[PDB]
Amino acid sequence: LTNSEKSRFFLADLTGEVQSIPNTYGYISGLGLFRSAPQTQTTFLMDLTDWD
Amino acid sequence: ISLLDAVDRTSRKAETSAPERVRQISFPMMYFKEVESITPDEIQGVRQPGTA
Repeated sequence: LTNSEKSRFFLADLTGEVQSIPNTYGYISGLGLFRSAPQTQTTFLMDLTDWD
Repeated sequence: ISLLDAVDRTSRKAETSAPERVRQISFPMMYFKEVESITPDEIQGVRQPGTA
C-alpha cells in the first residue's frame, strides 16, 4: 500500500519486484584442467630437450 | 379596577364593579429535518489525512 497513480490521497498495492539477472557460463572453469602455478617474477623460462 | 366615588348617606345610592374578560389563543410550531447518506465509494481506497 504505497500510493495511487496521479493522486496522493488514494492507495494502490505494490505487489512486488521482478528481478531479471544475466546468464553466465562456467563449463570450462568447472572442468578444472589448469593447475595454479604462483610465481614472483613477471616472466618465466622453460627448457625444451629432445633425444630423437 | 377603578377609584371609588363619594355618595350621600340618605340617598342610599352606590356603585358597582365591572366583570372580567377572558380570551383564547393558539400556537403553531416549527419543523426541521436533516438527511444524510453513507456510500462505500467514500471508504474504498481513500487515504486517511495525516497518515502515509
